[PDB]
Amino acid sequence: TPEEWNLYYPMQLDL
Amino acid sequence: TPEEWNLYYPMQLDL
Amino acid sequence: AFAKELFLGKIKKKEVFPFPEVSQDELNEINQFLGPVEKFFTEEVDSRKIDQEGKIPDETLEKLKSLGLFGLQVPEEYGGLGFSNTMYSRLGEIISMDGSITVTLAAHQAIGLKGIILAGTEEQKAKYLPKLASGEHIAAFCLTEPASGSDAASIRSRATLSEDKKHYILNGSKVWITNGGLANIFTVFAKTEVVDSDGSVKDKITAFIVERDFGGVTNGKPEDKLGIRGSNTCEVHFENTKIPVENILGEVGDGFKVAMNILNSGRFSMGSVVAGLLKRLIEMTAEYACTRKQFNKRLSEFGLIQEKFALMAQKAYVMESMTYLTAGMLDQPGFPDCSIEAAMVKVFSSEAAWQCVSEALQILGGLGYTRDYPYERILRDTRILLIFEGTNEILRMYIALTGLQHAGRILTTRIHHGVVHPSLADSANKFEENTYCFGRTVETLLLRFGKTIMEEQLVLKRVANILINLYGMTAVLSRASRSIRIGLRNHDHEVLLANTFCVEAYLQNLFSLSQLDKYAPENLDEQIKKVSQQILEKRAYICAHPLDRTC
Amino acid sequence: AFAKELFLGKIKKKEVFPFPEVSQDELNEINQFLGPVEKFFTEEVDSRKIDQEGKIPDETLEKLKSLGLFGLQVPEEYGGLGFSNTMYSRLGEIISMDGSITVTLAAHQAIGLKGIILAGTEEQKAKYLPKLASGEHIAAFCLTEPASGSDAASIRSRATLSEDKKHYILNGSKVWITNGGLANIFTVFAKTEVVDSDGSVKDKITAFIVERDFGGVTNGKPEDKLGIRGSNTCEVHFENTKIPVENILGEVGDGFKVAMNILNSGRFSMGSVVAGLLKRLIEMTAEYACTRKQFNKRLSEFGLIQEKFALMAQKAYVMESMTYLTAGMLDQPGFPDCSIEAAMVKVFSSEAAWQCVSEALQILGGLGYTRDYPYERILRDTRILLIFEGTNEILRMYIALTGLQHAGRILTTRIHHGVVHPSLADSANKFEENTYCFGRTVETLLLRFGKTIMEEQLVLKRVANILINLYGMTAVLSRASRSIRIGLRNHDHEVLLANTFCVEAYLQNLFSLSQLDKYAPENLDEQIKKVSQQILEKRAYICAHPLDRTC
Repeated sequence: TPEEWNLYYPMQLDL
Repeated sequence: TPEEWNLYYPMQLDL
Repeated sequence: AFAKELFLGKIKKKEVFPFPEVSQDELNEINQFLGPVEKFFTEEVDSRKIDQEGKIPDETLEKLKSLGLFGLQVPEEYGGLGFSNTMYSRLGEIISMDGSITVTLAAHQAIGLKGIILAGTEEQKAKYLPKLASGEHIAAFCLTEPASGSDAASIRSRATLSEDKKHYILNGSKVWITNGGLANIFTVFAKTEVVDSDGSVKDKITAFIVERDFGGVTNGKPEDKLGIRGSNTCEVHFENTKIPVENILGEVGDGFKVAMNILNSGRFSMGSVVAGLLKRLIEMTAEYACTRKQFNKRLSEFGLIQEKFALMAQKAYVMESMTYLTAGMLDQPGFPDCSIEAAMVKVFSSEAAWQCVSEALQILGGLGYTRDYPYERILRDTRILLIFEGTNEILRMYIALTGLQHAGRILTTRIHHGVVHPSLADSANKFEENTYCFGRTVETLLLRFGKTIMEEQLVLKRVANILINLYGMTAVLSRASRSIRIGLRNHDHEVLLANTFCVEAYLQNLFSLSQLDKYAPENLDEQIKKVSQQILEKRAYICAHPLDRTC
Repeated sequence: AFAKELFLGKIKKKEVFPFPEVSQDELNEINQFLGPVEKFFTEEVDSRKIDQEGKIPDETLEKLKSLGLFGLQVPEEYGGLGFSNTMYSRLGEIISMDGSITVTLAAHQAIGLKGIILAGTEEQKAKYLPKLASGEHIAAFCLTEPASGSDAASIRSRATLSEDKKHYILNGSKVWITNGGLANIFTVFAKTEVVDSDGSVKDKITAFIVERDFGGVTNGKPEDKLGIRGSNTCEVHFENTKIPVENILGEVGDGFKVAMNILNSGRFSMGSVVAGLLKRLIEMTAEYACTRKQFNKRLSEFGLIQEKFALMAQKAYVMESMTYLTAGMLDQPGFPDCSIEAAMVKVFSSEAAWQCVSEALQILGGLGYTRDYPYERILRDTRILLIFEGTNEILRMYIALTGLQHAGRILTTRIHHGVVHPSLADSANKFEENTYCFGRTVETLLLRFGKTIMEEQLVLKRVANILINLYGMTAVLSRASRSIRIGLRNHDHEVLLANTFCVEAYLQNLFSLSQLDKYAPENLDEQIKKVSQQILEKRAYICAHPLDRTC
């Protein structure tokens, strides 16, 4: 991810 | 009660 | 009817479940008529121009008059078209493109000239209907009057019979009159004195056919409404208007019956009207939700937009089913009394309109909040739908109390599903169970309260809601079963949209039927009365600020 | 925090239950600051004029600058006032009397100069803050770009470092920028290339402080918004803007952190902005309903208006509780990560605003649909609240995913009510049971779905709804317990409102948690997906007309 979409909501959950 | 009020909904029940 | 027997816990089939079928010959005629009308409405109607200017262009109004859309349901013998109720609901979907025309036309057809049709004599119809249907004259319905230090529902309009007994003299004023600035024929209701063998001074409501040529009729400037700017809503005052005695609808004193007949016989097409709008939204927002990228994905690929689209489709399906089911029961030979179903359709249609329109505007985000898109205008236009043709909370009492009249007479007198397709079997059992529970609960409510049920308007709101859901749970089981039986295109979508609504409505009715019991701990009706009573006796918010601190 | 550990089924009854208390001196100071502000907003501010003209008068803006409302939270050392988070929410209620000013001010304070405060150096603050707080300069937040054939969330803005290494050159364009035509200081985020030991061409987001005096900054005409017509929402274009290297917020490449901080810092105060507007509706509408007659009765004496007033009051109470609880948790020493609670407050406040405003407008009937009453304007103004400061469906995903990430860390690491008053005992047990059930359900969801939970947007919506309801319950319980303990005036009304909301929220959460199971027949999400997928692949309504026939 462009580490910009994470502003809207977190992405690529590290579980 | 005035009759025109029954134009909205029945004011009196026949019970 | 059908809804009045739902209060008794019985499902009246052979009237609802075989869905109204239209003959092949009739469908071709309506398609041939819709052709030019749809072509005109899609191309030559500028909704944005009408909304921004607040006036319907004269060319558009004249071209509408050419189409004969001002005399849709007027009998063919009087210069009209004589369309049935189903054939009128069909036209209501393609007319709703503007919103300011679906209000001008409905207020002239549904309530405007409907009085002359229902109660006018054969000589009154031969004088007013040929020119009302041709569009030369426009009709208005004058019932409500402005409450200033007086009751909002009482009629203070007066009609005094003259000394020579040749014409009445009318004095009064009316408010919220649609087409007030355009109408040439007014259906005015006024209280006139009646003397009988008793020798009393009892006055009764009487309906008149008041022409603007009678003199003494004056209307003010049009009101600055939020959404429907093209409509002409004025207030009309009659100052010593001389109405000939022959211009009386029905009989003197018998004006309440006419006013009840005009208002009740309508609103059903609204459910189709809004449906014809809702589908349009699905045809616009999808074109935006499939050509736009977010997070390297379509907007259509996100669950929170898919839920919106599915909700809109389910609402439109239930609305269309309700409207055509109601219009099919109004086309039966004779004069059927289906007025609860029309109020049901109006309430459901208005609520779904507001919710779905707001949610569609939410789909586009900040682009739909501007005046450059056709969602701002639609958002403002569909808000009147909860006030037009009757306030939604007034009609819930009408729905609940009219049916409790029917149950009351039967109860006092008594004291003193192999039609739905097998695939739709999980939803018919829920419908039967909910109907039986509703009948039992209505009997219990009548036993507990009785004539005091007028005061409990929170009990009647839950009764009016369970019954509204019960009508949508049988309109979508009749339509989907017919689709399966005939084998229409993509009937699996219809089955999916019918089984999805039935489950949700069954859950809603199951919740509401639990709150109509004496021992319900989840019933917040006593606590709402106290809080609201305190607020209204203080006429302001009561709770102190969270930062307040006492000694 | 509190919400993050709500996902684990644990109630942290140490930060939330003793309600934030404000000492007497601070209350006197805030009341002294009030007065000259409340009187100005009630008397010298013409909301109707601002809405109809579409431009805030220069005298009003000059007086707003004089009052110091442009530097409310700027530290006192930089020409501001240094107000805390519970003293800014207090002023939000007074500011909310316009809609076009509560948006201009918030976009300059919450998302404007907030970047310089959070990440600016001591020499940048000494240069921009004294003139940003004085009102001479206005700040804007430039993050999003117009999606035209590209993703709607990614950044295409470019900042190229010059040959002489003395200033960056910025090229890009931003859309939906509030105060675009008024701002002189822009907080622009652009992707700039960073070279490291790896020798790659990896680019990172970097925040700049772009002045309009830098040259190459141009903006278009303002948007034609529905409700907030006094605001100035333009799109700003940067064409070869020369930004000195010293005008970088923090460090190069550290723009995502700054953007996250600014976005998450400024959402808690919306609940008091609207609760201060809901309380204004309960005052005018109460006057109308108590001074009007219908059926020889007050409008206040009808149950269906009492329910509306009670719902409005309950919404306002819960909103104020949420806002002041969040602002009290944000006033603790250090830096708490209470970003989920701000999104909760925003979502609940926007939903309650829309519902209550529409319902209050419905109370007045057809009189509230005209432009001569202050309900049309309020109805249009509160629609942006579901879009302004994050869309409501984005924030539900934010809440759910931010909580589930923390829950996932805790579960992976593990694997590898005596504060409430005894009168509030029936509502604390419900809150505890719902919290325990929510923790169990979240654990089950994390076990079953894992990383797939990212795609399921209908499960996350239910999780967010349950968490929002839990936050509302705990906020109202804390406020009611404090009111009983201290003994404020009219605390029985507070107890009634708290108990009613707790019962309603408990029922809603019970349903939602019932719908979050593998074997739940009430769950309609495998059927919604099919219907929505069919609709979106056809891009139109699928079901045939009820009058359709097949041979």
